[PDB]
Amino acid sequence: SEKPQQELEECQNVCRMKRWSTEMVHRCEKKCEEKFERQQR
Repeated sequence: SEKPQQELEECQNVCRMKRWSTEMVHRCEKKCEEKFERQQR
């Protein structure tokens, strides 16, 4: 890749470290993935 995906790995790793149900962990990850892509607003 070209973008600083190094930060994404952190956001994801954190979501998986959450004490919530798989559903909460799933959304979190998918969120950090979409929130990473530019022009998201």
